[PDB]
Amino acid sequence: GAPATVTEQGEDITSKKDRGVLKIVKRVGNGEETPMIGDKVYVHYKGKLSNGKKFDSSHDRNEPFVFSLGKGQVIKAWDIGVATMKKGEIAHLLIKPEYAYGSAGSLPKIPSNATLFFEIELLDFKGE
Ligand SMILES: COc1cc2cc(c1OC)OC[C@H](CO)OC/C=C/[C@@H](C)[C@@H](C)OC(=O)[C@@H]1CCCCN1C(=O)[C@H]2C1CCCCC1
Repeated sequence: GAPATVTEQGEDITSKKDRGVLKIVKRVGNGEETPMIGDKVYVHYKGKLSNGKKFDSSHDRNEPFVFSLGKGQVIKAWDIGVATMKKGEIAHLLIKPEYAYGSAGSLPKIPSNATLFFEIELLDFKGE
């Protein structure tokens, strides 16, 4: 399935190269710019714990998720991963707990030391 494909084939986009955030580009975007710290970013996504159990999707709010990139308003792996993406791109990320909610986790959605999987669609990004 999607996560195994990432484990097996995905690129390690961490600085430390600790395989904490792996990425596969599933749909190539158009345009060359990937967004900078402080950019306002518009996405669709779906996420799940790597072993099923809990699930979340922007389409469940019928609206894109919007955040400010690189300000830690999202988990580290998103600040890292979404910055590598181009407008129109769809990507798969698989994330170790260290770039997500660590050992403390976050009930009720997230257990301790959870690995997470997302599909992210970068819709757009604007300057701050
Ligand atoms: C730990 O709690 C949650 C985790 C997740 C979703 C989430 C949530 O409740 C706060 O609720 C949906 C909420 C609004 O209804 O989404 C806004 C994005 C929140 C940002 C503020 C943080 C908490 O979420 C994230 O950083 C990441 C990356 C962006 C998208 C949401 N994501 C999640 O961790 C998901 C989580 C993914 C695994 C499956 C369970 C939900």
